[PDB]
Amino acid sequence: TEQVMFQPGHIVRGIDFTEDPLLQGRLFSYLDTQLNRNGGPNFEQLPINMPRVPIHNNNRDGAGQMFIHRNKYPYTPNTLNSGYPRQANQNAGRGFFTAPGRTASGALVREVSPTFNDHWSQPRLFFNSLTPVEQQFLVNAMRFEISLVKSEEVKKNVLTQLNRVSHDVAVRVAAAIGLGAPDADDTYYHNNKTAGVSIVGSGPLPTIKTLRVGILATTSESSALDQAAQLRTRLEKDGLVVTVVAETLREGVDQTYSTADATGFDGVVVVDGAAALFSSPLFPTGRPLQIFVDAYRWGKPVGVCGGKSSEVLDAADVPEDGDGVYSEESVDMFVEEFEKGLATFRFTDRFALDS
Amino acid sequence: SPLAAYEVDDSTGYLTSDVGGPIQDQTSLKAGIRGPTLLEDFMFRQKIQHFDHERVPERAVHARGAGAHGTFTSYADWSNITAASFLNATGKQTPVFVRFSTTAGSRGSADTARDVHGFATRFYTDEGNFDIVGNNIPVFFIQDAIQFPDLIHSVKPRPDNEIPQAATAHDSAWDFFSQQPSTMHTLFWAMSGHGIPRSYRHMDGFGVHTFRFVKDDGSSKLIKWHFKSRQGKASLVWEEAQVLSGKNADFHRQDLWDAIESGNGPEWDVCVQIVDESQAQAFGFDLLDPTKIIPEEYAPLTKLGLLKLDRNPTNYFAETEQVMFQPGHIVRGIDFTEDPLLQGRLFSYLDTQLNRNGGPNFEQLPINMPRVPIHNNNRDGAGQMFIHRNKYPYTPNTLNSGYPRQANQNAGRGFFTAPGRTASGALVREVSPTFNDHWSQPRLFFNSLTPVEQQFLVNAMRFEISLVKSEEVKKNVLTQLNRVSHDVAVRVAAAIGLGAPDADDTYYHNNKTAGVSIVGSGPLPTIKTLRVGILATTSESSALDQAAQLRTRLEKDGLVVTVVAETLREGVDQTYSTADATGFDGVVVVDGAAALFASSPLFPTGRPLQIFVDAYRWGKPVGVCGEVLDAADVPEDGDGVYSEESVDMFVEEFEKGLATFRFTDRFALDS
Amino acid sequence: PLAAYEVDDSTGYLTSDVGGPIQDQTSLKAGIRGPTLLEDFMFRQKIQHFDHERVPERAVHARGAGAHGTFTSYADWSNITAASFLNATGKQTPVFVRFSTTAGSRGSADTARDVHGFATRFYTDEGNFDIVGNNIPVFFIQDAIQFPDLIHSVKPRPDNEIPQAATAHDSAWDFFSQQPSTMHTLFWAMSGHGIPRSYRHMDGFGVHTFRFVKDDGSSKLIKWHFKSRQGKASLVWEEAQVLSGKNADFHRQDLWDAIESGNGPEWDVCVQIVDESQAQAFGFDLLDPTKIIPEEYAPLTKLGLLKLDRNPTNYFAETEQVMFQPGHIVRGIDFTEDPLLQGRLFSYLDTQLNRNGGPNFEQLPINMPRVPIHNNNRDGAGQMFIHRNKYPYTPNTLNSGYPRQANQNAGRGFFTAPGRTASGALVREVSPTFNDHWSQPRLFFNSLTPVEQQFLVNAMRFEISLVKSEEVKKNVLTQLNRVSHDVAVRVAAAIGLGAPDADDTYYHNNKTAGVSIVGSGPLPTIKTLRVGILATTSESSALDQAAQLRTRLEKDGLVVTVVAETLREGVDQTYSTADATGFDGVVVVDGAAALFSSPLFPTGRPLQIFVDAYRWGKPVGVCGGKSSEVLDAADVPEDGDGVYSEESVDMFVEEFEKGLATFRFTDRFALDS
Ligand code: HDD
Ligand code: HDD
Ligand SMILES: [Ca+2]
Ligand SMILES: [Ca+2]
Ligand SMILES: [Ca+2]
Ligand SMILES: [Ca+2]
Ligand SMILES: [Ca+2]
Ligand SMILES: [Ca+2]
Repeated sequence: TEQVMFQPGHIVRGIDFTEDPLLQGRLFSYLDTQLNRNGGPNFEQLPINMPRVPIHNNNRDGAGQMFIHRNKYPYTPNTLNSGYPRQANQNAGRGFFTAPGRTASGALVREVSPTFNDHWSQPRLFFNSLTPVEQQFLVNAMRFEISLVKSEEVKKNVLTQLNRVSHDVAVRVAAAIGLGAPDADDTYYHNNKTAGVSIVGSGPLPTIKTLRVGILATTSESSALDQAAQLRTRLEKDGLVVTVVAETLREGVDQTYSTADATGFDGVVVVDGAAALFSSPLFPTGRPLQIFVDAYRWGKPVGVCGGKSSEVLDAADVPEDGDGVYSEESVDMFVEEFEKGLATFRFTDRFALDS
Repeated sequence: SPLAAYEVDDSTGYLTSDVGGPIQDQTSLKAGIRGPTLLEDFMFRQKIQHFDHERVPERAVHARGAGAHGTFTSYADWSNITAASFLNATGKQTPVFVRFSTTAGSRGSADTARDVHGFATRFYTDEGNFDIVGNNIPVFFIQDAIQFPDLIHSVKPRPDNEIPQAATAHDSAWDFFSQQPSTMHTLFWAMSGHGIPRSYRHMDGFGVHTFRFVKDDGSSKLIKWHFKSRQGKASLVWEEAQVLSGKNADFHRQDLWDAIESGNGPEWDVCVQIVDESQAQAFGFDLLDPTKIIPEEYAPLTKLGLLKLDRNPTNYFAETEQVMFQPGHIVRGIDFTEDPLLQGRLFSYLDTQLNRNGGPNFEQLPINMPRVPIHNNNRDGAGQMFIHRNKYPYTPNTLNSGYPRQANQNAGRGFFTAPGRTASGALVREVSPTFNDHWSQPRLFFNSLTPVEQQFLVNAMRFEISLVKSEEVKKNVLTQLNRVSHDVAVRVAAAIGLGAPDADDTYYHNNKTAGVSIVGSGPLPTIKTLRVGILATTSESSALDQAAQLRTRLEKDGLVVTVVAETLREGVDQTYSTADATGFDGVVVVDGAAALFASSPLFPTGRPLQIFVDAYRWGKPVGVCGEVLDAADVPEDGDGVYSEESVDMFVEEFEKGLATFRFTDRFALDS
Repeated sequence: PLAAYEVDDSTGYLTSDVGGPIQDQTSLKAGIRGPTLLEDFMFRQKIQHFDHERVPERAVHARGAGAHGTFTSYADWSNITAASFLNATGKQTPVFVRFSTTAGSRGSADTARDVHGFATRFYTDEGNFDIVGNNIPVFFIQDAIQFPDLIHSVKPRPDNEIPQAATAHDSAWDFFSQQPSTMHTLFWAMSGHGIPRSYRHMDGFGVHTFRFVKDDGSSKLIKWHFKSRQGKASLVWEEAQVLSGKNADFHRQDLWDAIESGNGPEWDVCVQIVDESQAQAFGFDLLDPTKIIPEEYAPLTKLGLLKLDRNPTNYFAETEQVMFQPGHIVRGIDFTEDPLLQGRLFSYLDTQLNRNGGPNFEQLPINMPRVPIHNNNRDGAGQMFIHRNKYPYTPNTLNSGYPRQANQNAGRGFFTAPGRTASGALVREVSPTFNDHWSQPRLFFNSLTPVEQQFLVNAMRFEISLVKSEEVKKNVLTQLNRVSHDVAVRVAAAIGLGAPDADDTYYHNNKTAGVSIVGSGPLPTIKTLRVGILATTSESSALDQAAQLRTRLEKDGLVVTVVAETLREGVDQTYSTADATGFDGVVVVDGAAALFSSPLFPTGRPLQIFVDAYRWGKPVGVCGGKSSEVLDAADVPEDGDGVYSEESVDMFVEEFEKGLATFRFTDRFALDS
């Protein structure tokens, strides 16, 4: 991993570049920068960088040279090595070749093409294509970052640009930073949308295998560990990664509350045998409940398995009828419902919207 | 062998990038047929980036040198004197790589500079790589490694103008020698024919330092390494070496390359002098002092095994340029001594490879790899070529079951420090008083040379010191030379028009030692590979006839024969224009060519005669086969001058001349 | 000039690099005969430094030497270029120049046969401007992508790394014969231009066509020619070979000494100027770096004077570390679409990463500009600057928009010539306008004198006779034959092959001025030329004669060496260290006639110095009146051109100095019939 040295210049017959001026300059950078990383010119000889076919060329020497070349006439044209290696091109040896229809014409210029000039219509196309809660998240990310910018001039300049994409975005961001948005400039505004760029609107996940389920349990109650064990069996059958959490480790418990956090799980289930937990020298005050509350606040499916849910759900201020909130006595029924919630992935109804 | 696995064959196939994509590399990609080159031309940039980065720093010393592969074969099971595995059975073979070199010149400097020469040998043993990084001279200039940059700055070019290349013939070098009297012993060696050996194959190798051989029972003895040439000892003469430097800067590397290709790979007996620990100061000097030899009269040589070089490298850069020797590459059964020069070398050779390689994984280069598995917790670093499977690379561990396990005297055939070694006393930056005699051994050496050999050494000093500008440095030089020998100080002073200081007999003596003289070492034990230049003409069918008959008689005896004429044709190897006496160990004129020795657009005026005269002047066997001796002012009754009409009689005499190698009666001596 | 970076060590106690006073002569040991301690930081810092002194040699032109100087403009050149260093009569700009061979490594000999570098940095008031040129005005190849092929072929064979600093081997001649573009440069390299007498006696050429660009945007096509004020002069091959052994440092020593003696070398910096419309008007393509513009079509314009007059203080820091780039360009100059130049622009920025080990190589003193730097380049290994601006991005408001963009209309920016265009397909194809590889090599050959043509034939005979492959030798003859049938026959004769039948497609009888060395007339100055006076200590009168001659010769700025058997007052060198390659002329004092055996020098040495000097074409003579003993022993005719015999010291010197200006007496060399 550390030594792999990628290059867009690693191209093969059948593919070619275009005159995108960002691409064009990348071709230079990635060959040059490996000299810095490797400290020498033979970086293509590192195992991870070697090809899976023979190499025939007249590159020689350099620090770290791992090959012993037999050909003592490494120049072209030669007769003393019978003209080998042979030149490869479109018509011989499956050579790389530049697409032969490509041309250039005109002055040699350090000028930007005016065809590149619209910087704002596509940002607006993207923004239009997000769902309402998704738009809020994006606005909230800009509110977070721009609020940390100390320069009032920079913040003003940021609103001028945002406003060219969307007046509404500029207004909503402006609100968090106590500035006024500039007046609407509609040159690049439009209502068009495009498919396939929204995350929130891309539907339930097509698989839940590998998703993480934290089962919050206790060692106080033999019944809580038995519930956790039955739940584990039923959930592992479906390829979910189960972590049972309790105050201390023992057979069948994976993690202590001291080390557990909601960020470690895609869904959180409390076994009702553990209801009393929801102070110890064994974990920070309020840790078990905090894991559940965090999971709920962040949009994750959450539930209580065993039949008695109101004590846990009330302590967490989580409504029993909420979408992505589950309560069943039946392990089988619980898992069926909960797995739908894992595919939904995020319950976006739990997030406030600008009015 | 790690080397075979890394060989790359390019005798067939289409050109590819370094990642296997077929490409071309002859024309840049351009915007139009007369347009500017495009940045998107990855074929151009990958090829030119490689070229731009081909060079690595040359070695800080011994930058000029050449290498070969071979084998070392043990003569015996040496368990009685060392635990070393490569020496533990009669007939045991270990692959070797040797690099020979000069010391001061940069990597493109001439082979035939006057200098100390390196002789570095790696044994790829079955218990790890073992290097003996030696020189052709058994003693070194300085007594403490911390002084190495002082010595080297002083002999390398002056740092304002970088003049002169590959030469001690300048003020700074003689200033250092004259201020630092430890230098005298090596200076005397370097000013003798040992400074200008005939080839890498005609010199010995020495470890220089006292080392230890350590047995499995923990006991130790003190040793010196001496690699003894089976080709014999031979030198150039200085005027010849100077011309050779210009005519063929590659003379020694070519000589070695050719000897191997012709099935005449050079051989050395690897030997040691072995003495007891109790004898560290028994011989009148301290065995920790790298400026002293053990005279062979006090400790004879034991022959351990045969070193033979018999395969040239495939890629000089990959193998010769990249080989990274270290005296730290040591194996169980060998230990260090407290020689302060050796002690500091241990640090320098591990560090300097970082400069050369540009990263820490230099031991992974094929030429540096061992021939046994590597098990350790060294990780990462630029240019990491391994993928380690052990994800717990720390000791002590349980998560990898405690592997790799520690090796030591009693486990895993570990290296161990000789357990009889101790240290005692204050922590000091002081020189031992036992190191103080800087002059008796230089005198011993000088006493052991033949009279004309002594004359050559005097003349080398006369040559160099006459090029020192500073009158003060020259006077300081004579002061030191005088402490070795009043006669040397007098004779050198005569050349520079200064007066030698009065005799100071503190360190004068008349003792001699065997095995250090080149001239005195007798005729060469073999003449195979030696070079005979036959000077012929195309203007005579007789001349090319006589040449061809000689060629048959000389070639079946293993000699390398070059027939020289005005222009090339069948049977002619070299034109007069490219020929020079430095190219031959003996020169023969066929009498059918006599008119050439009396102008041509095909070679410089007087070239044929000059070859013959130079060869004579430089002491080589010379002869006419069939006025040539008159034209050359060469006495027909001179030793090593041959004149016969019989082809077989000429060759028999001439080949005795080749064994004698140099006819030293042709050189004037001081009265 | 770089005074600000100098470190003086003429006084003081030894310190570490962090200024702690220390010693550095004895290691710290556990006991007087004990092992060395790891805690000895004095030892480790000194040895670590030494262990890391070396840097990679340049990939080409590794062997070279440099000096500082000044360029002075002769006019305000505003009417043809916006270049600031050229904008006023007498305007001065500091320079640094490095001269070099091309193929050999560090330590190889100065007097190898090779193309030579002549790289000049102008530290101008609008940025560093480098002209990275050679002593030969044409290059071997037509596209930069071929450079590694050319260089691999001429450098040592990569199995054994033989031979050093030489094109005399199979691979080089294989390449030349398979790549016929190489013919023009090859003919230059095989002439005396491959073995110049010194860096001061050769010219410098930019090789490529460049552009001069006026402030109004208009451009003209130019070629740079730096014309030596010392004259042109070469060695003879046989002399070059001996000198390579006797003094590998000959060119660097010559330059160093000329500067120290107040004889710093000079060149007129010139250009040929032509219109954009004349790119294909001269019967070849100006984008083709294998072609010259004959001076009969475009005369030289003298822009200013380049004089080198100060030697470096530290060779490594200054000469070894100087990192030239043709991308060091200034407003008023632009590139052309020469495909060899085009690729160079990439190579010289990249290769300094290898040499320097990191990206801040422009910070080394020798590479720094003499104006302020304002940019957003940051960090990198060895960063010496402490940048104040904490907003190094454009566009910014937080640093008020600085640094400001510079361009044609603001801030005296560099700008690409605005009349330049490109058209057509993206192609890896060679222009057919580049296809004539042979007519200009013939033009060059035709322009040499007869003995000069012989010398070039003899260089080829020498090198090609060392090529082992009979297929390569035949292919070589094929190519030489396309330039000249006569060249091919004469070369063939030495290698015992037959030349192929004449192929007259490219044959012609045109000549051009200014390329011949032999034909360039006597040297305009003899200052710095070397005269060896061969004398003896046997006769106090020979020393007297030598002293008199010295006084008379030194008065005219010649460097005089008196040689005798042994050193004493008045004697500079002994016979043992003397050689004819050390002198431009040789005089024997007639009191020393007897020397023409000793333990003090090799047999025949005094005579050999004289005979060598004669056979290599140098002025030689005997001063005093008794000359026949010496001249007869040397087989030198008393009536020979360049052979002097006079009793009168004054008269001897007058005649001898005319001979030093003639420099070489070419009538001593045999010619093919
Ligand atoms: C403390 C510094 C120091 C000292 C005192 C010595 N050397 Fe050393 N030597 C080096 C520091 C060094 C080095 C800088 O580390 C080199 C440069 C390249 C390398 O691998 O190590 C080296 C290279 C080197 C080579 C070249 C190996 C090769 O061919 O690649 C030989 C033969 C020697 N040395 C031999 C000796 C001998 C016989 C010494 C005295 C007994 C000696 N050196 C003292
Ligand atoms: C595309 C590769 C390439 C090509 C086609 C050339 N060169 Fe170059 N040259 C280099 C790649 C290079 C280099 C590898 O980048 C060097 C090595 C060290 C350096 O700084 O640049 C260099 C060094 C170098 C030096 C040494 C500068 C110094 O003293 O430090 C000179 C004088 C030249 N070159 C001159 C030329 C001329 C007159 C050329 C043809 C017109 C030429 N080069 C073509
Ligand atoms: Ca000096
Ligand atoms: Ca000798
Ligand atoms: Ca590095
Ligand atoms: Ca070759
Ligand atoms: Ca000439
Ligand atoms: Ca521009």
